[PDB]
Amino acid sequence: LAGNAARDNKKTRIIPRHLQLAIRNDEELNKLLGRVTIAQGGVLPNIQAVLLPK
Amino acid sequence: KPHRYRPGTVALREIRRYQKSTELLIRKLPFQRLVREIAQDFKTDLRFQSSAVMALQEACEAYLVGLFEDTNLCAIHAKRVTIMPKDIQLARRIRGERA
Amino acid sequence: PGTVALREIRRYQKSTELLIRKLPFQRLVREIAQDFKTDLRFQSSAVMALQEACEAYLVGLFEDTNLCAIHAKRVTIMPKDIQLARRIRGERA
Amino acid sequence: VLRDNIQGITKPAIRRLARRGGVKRISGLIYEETRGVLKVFLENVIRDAVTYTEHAKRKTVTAMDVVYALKRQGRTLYGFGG
Amino acid sequence: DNIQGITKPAIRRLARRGGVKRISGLIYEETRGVLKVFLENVIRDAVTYTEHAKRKTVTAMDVVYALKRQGRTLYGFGG
DNA sequence: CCGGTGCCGAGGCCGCTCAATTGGTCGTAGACAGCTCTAGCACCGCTTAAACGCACGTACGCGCTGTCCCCCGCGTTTTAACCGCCAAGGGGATTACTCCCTAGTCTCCAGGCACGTGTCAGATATATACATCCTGTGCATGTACTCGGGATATTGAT
Repeated sequence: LAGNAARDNKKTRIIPRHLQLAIRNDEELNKLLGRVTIAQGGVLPNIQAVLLPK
Repeated sequence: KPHRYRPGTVALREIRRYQKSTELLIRKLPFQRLVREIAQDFKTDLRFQSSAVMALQEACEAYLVGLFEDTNLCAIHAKRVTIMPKDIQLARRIRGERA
Repeated sequence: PGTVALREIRRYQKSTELLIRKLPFQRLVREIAQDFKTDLRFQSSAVMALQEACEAYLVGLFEDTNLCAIHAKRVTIMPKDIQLARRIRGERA
Repeated sequence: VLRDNIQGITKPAIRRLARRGGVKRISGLIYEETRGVLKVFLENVIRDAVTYTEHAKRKTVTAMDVVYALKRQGRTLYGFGG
Repeated sequence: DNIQGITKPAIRRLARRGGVKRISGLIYEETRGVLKVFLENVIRDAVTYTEHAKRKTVTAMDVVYALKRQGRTLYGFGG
């Protein structure tokens, strides 16, 4: 999954960002790794529906 | 005369810009000085590894980001978009820290 | 009105018994456990511990739900509060 | 009648639990939702309690099994063994 | 006095990663409290681990062990 | 014409009169104290044997310590969408009543599986000689960060 994410990012080297994306996007891996934080991995992009403009 | 942006669009611009990158926000030197002074307040004449302080920084940033995400949920629950401290207190209490 | 409810509120916060009838809880537990494996037998203390833990969980959940409802300048609790409490505590999303 | 036993958790029981929690008013849509929540909890304990029964090659679920199952979920229970 | 080293734009940036549009002006002074308290626990452990090994330097593994005892696990620092 | 004055209407005081609350007494019954072995059994006393824990030097890097430069923070301005307050319509959760019904008690019955012991055998600790897989070191090069300039959006004001 990390390699798939890195390919989607159009780069051939896996960095912590790809691992973070792979963990968070997959439900089971996120459930397993719920209480762990990936160093310099950030957070998924998310905007609440009510916060969008008109 | 100069082109002015609406109040709120720059907010989402900054949201999108920061939610993609993964750099450290807090300036390194103030954080190091803060942790050094706290440590001396506990135990004087201490030495810190740079990796240790950067790991403290990353843990603190992750904690703050999660706290602010919960605060955002609390604020939206109250039919609002501005975050006030009562939202933070509610989140902190339900998580089970403060109370 | 609005004071007979507070009578209950004060009464139940002192007494310490099981607020769910035992037989329906036993039937529920047996039916839930049927899927994992057929033809099981249950220790009575196991059922009692299950019911005690579930009641404690529900009481804590409703405490947090009441805090959520008070936050939004309301007195009535709605599922919009339970979902928020579960989300921010960490059992969902 | 052929009725699911989740509805055996009667509405007055849920009201009693809520009143023990300290709530004045109860909307009408809580009653179906809470049962669902009560399902999920029992789906995360009995599942564990059966597994221990598997590992001991036993056929009767004991109180120690459920106490250990609750212990690993950060919900330790006192006074029922262990 | 160094808690003021956590400038206001830094708090704004941290909030912006979380996904919030508007920030009250009195949030910072309370938020600096949370940073003040959450950081006062890991150090409690971090120095204490250091004080068990007869050494007086806080290595990068003590903070990992503290955060693990508290329930927040991090990767990439020798965990 | 206006004004004194009686009649009536309303506001203020005081007090029971009565209906709902809560600590005190009676009483009986299953369950906390408390021997009684027992029982065998962990705990203690009394020995040695081996190793890990501890301290002394000593080599050797990774934290503190001093100097230039801009990038981010500070501070100001205006203004506008949001917060907070207020008010009214109405739905629905509340409260109380009668009626139904399955929880709760306990009694009786009985066969399934917890639970312990006894037997024995093969899976696993352990020691020694063999050897090769992983690890520190060294080094070529290329994927990726950075700078610069031209596409395509992407918002705001007429």
